[PDB]
Amino acid sequence: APLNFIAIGIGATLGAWLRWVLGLKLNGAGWPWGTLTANLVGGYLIGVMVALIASHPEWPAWIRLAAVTGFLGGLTTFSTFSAETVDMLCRGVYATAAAYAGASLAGSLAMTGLGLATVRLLLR
Amino acid sequence: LTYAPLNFIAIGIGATLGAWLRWVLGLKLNGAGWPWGTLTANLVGGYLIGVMVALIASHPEWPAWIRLAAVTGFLGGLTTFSTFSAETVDMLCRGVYATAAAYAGASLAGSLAMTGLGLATVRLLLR
Amino acid sequence: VSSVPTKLEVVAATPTSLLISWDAPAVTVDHYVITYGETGAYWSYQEFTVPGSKTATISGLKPGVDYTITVYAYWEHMYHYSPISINYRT
Amino acid sequence: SVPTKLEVVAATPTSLLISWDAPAVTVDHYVITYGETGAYWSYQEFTVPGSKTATISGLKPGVDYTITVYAYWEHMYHYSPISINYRT
Ligand SMILES: [Hg+2]
Ligand SMILES: [Hg+2]
Repeated sequence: APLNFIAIGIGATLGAWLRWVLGLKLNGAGWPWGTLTANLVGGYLIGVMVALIASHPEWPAWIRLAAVTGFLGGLTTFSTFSAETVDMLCRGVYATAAAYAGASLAGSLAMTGLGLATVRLLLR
Repeated sequence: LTYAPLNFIAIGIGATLGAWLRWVLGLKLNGAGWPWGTLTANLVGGYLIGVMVALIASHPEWPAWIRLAAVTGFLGGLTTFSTFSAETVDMLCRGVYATAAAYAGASLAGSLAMTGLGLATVRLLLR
Repeated sequence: VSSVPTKLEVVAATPTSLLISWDAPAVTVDHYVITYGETGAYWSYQEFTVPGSKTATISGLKPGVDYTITVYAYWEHMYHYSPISINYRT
Repeated sequence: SVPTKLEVVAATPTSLLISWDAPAVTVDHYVITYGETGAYWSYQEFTVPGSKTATISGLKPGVDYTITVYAYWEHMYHYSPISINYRT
């Protein structure tokens, strides 16, 4: 449907902007905070969002599409992350790369757990 | 200039295009058991960003809007860590740790690889 | 936070195999994920996907072992209604 | 071929002073990357902005180090680096 392409595009654009802004304010090549920040904040909120959308499967399409598929899809990035990690590898700093990759991976997974948990907690 | 109105537009456009493509891919290819549409987008994205980075170092002269729209927009919206994370956790929660590990390794090693091949593709085709 | 694939039945022919069937009218289900493993020992868990049909078959089980089968009813990717599980020994 | 030239001006056997001159183009920051030429797991790194001189510490004396300066103009994009092999 055409509403949906719009729902996504809006969220995607908002998230993408926020990520980019974060990336200006926080992000060096040595250790990319702005990226990780966005990826983790994103990881958290998607845990929340998923818990809310299972518990209310009645809600209309545009919400999940705009929140999750749009906003959180644009707020977060694997592309940038990958390029930054490879950058580190290429620089020779394998420790750092591993660190950034573990941070980014473990972190996001954790966040998503705490985001799920925060909702399961606050509906009991 | 780094905070200009053309730039917010450049990003928003690419971000929206990427996000759409990802979502379409995610309809056409992806189940909860193993999310291809996601991985496809994340890997295709991983590849192209390798390309894009090699082209933008080799031509640092180009104008801002290109990198912002291609990379920060399109490849930022085409790819997702959020979705990926949620899908992996989903697996973990299901109890299928093998699968989860697989999907996480795929998604991680894959994207890294792709980015290497994307860089390599450009270094190769500019000898 | 409520019950799904309502009505879940398990025939257990063979100590290596198992036949699940359910009846899950409204709500809609996009697909089910069947998840089965030796209770607890989580790396052993395997899984397969069935669409909006209503019967599955599991093979290659270890005999005399405590298995746990779960049916997760997903309506549109990453979202699923509360599952039903069955514990049984082969 | 960026931060051009690039050289080492300092002593102690545990420390080292790099300096360069990198007018046009524009650099957002430099990343200095150093380790014992051989073992790649030893390599460490730090970041300096658009200034033009750095200082490395906590080196093992009499050891073959390899310093690289990467000149980044915009987060993930950098002009080709310069390296130096130096014994402390
Ligand atoms: Hg590099
Ligand atoms: Hg689940």
